[PDB]
Amino acid sequence: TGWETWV
Amino acid sequence: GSHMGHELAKQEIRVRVEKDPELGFSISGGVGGRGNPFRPDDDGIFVTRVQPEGPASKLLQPGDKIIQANGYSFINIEHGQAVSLLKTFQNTVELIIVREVSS
Repeated sequence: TGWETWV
Repeated sequence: GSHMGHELAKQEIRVRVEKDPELGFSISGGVGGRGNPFRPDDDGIFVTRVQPEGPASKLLQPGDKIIQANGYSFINIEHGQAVSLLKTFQNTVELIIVREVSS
């Protein structure tokens, strides 16, 4: 799916 | 009835996250982005989880909503805009968070 983004 | 303050309710606190080498947390949601799996009617930005228990360990908690960042508002904005802003920031990153209240 993908959604979380590590900044 | 009125605005809350010295009691259990929606508070407004700030946090200082210094990048070294990075922030240490991921963001989700956004208006038109990948989407957030926390709120159905709210498409804001949320800190899904944390990896390194150091920078944003005692500052930010998992499932918190980001209202403002370094002066830039994060409401009604697109995800790509939020991520781009957080990445460009210098070392010390000051953010504002809030804890909802609904019984």
